[PDB]
Amino acid sequence: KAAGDAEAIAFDGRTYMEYHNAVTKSAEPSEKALQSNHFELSIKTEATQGLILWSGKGLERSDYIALAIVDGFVQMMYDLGSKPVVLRSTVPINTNHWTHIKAYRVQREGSLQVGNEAPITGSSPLGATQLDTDGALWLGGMERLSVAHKLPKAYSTGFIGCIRDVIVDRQELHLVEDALNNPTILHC
Ligand SMILES: [Ca+2]
Repeated sequence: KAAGDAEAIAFDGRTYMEYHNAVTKSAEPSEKALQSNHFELSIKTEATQGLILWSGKGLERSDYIALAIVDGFVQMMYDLGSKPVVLRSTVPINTNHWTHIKAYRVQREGSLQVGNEAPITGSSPLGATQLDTDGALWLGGMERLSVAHKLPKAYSTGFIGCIRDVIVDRQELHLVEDALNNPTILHC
């Protein structure tokens, strides 16, 4: 919890924070064509289903990369415009112990490592290599859930648990201060 070194934020199932890719070298409107994505974070949970993170514009047509707990295991999913790929971890996540997650994508190639497992790798189908996004990022849940009807129920399920030390594209997130949607703040 935010009361001893690492500030850990609690998520109650309705909690979700919006952030914007506000840190650089990791104008006006338009979009971004990202070659890569890098996510690192630690979570603590008893949940067997839940959306951890969603990066993308959040429209039905939009590209996305997301982390979710699906049937007790963290998985990464992304669709860059040539259909999605899923990378599924082998580490039970719902132990209620702080667990590290490292997930990244370079063009079509993805990697997911929970704890000390051998990284799970895979690639989205040949074609698109860039994630077209406005830079929006949601943690613990999502505003626009309709863009989850095409996915496992976990993606429409708010995360219940705690999160700390979130690093997005080489920048440590200030979970409380960086949040843009005035969420209800609770510590772990
Ligand atoms: Ca794309």
